[PDB]
Amino acid sequence: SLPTYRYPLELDTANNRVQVADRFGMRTGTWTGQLQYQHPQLSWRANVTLNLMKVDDWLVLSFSQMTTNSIMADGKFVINFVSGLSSGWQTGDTEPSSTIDPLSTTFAAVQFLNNGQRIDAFRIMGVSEWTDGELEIKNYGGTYTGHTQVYWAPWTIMYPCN
Amino acid sequence: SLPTYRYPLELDTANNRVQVADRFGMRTGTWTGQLQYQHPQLSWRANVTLNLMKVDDWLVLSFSQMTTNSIMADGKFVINFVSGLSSGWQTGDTEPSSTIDPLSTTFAAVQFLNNGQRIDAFRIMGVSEWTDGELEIKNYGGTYTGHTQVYWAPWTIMYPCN
Amino acid sequence: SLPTYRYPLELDTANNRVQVADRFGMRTGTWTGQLQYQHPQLSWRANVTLNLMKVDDWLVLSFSQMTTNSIMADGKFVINFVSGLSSGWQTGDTEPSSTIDPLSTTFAAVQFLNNGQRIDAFRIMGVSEWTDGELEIKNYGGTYTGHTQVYWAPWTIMYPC
Ligand SMILES: [Cl-]
Ligand SMILES: [Cl-]
Ligand SMILES: [Cl-]
Ligand SMILES: [Mg+2]
Ligand SMILES: [Mg+2]
Ligand SMILES: [Mg+2]
Repeated sequence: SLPTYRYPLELDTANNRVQVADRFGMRTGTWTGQLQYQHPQLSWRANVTLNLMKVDDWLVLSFSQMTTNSIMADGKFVINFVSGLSSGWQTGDTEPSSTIDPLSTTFAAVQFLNNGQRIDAFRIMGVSEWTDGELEIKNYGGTYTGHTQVYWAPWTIMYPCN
Repeated sequence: SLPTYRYPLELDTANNRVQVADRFGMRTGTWTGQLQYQHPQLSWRANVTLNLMKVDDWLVLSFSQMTTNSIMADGKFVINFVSGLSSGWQTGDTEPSSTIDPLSTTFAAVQFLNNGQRIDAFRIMGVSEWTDGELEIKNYGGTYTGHTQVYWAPWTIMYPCN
Repeated sequence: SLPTYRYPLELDTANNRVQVADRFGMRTGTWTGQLQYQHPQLSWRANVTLNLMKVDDWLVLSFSQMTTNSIMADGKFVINFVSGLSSGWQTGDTEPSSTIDPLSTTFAAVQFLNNGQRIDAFRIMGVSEWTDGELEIKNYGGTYTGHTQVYWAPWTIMYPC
């Protein structure tokens, strides 16, 4: 008896052809919410919109340029996927497929604004944890100087998500 | 009636076995051309050879070490895939599978040369656009100093390409 | 006559359903051994544990924070997968699927310790070669200062495997 096929595999009945679904290589969405920065001496919330892309067994988060308040030498960022996901996306779709820490690391290019001067620097960001829809991205450090505001260039980060 | 299979799925007729093609996990090539740097105050073309690799639904570009003329604080790099691709590759094979911007970001390690002195720095590069075979990689910034020449360490960048 | 299926494809006989194996999207392991640093003027070995993850046709190496001896402006790191792999993993499972150099590059955030002072900097790391179980990660450079010790923040690197 002929088998059925489980996603990403699918049967195209018009041509009687088994294939990998086109959505598997690319599924887009957006998340609109508040990016939370957390540190014992400083915490804030900034309104952001991220582009999302599921590519095979990976989830890619794409940040456009942003201006945020000042940050400490290290700290953590939290994205709450409980609300804000575009249609077709469920909170569970952002859950990592492993509990290894870090799952992924990337660098974000920033300018620290101090007085009137812009100081180019970097921030190392690690996907560290997911708990009931809340994704934790730890900022371990990077180059630092005293500042009043942060200009973040665009950046992407991805993690295994199946 | 028995179905047919669409790439990356294939039927190995010798053993009557359905499998994912071996080329899906790795398909190599090269691109030989001129890397274009663009900025309103400074533009140039540098002869380069890139190694390419299609890994699942991703395209990886691999740059070897290079020496280029000086650059501005920000600007853009253009790779014209209209010509220069090795055999088996078509221009269309480099097209991203989404219009999200940035699709991907990476850091390139550089040394800025300022008459004898080598100044270590970084450049953030973002895959930004593809138009009729021309790939645009924006350089948002990074650390900077006045210089006459740039020594680029090797780097890779990848983007969803299905 | 009905075909058979080669991994990652599999037939779930209970439901007569063809699927991609769940392990294909994620297979974990660990490697315990000595990370080797090599340079003509300075060489050392440091005891480390890495987390590994096979994700589709990629292998991800995940480093936790570490403190190592000093390093030169450039040099190379060698991970010997001949021993130390957790159960279910063979040395051959870490072999890259191409000889292109670099296969992948990433940045590691560090602090260079110069007797009391911590200097934030970066290191560019490239997956460069694999020879009989020995993976070579070249450190092309990055920002640098004279130092006595290195504090490395956690980092991941991956390559087609
Ligand atoms: Cl859900
Ligand atoms: Cl074409
Ligand atoms: Cl083996
Ligand atoms: Mg402030
Ligand atoms: Mg010049
Ligand atoms: Mg020492």
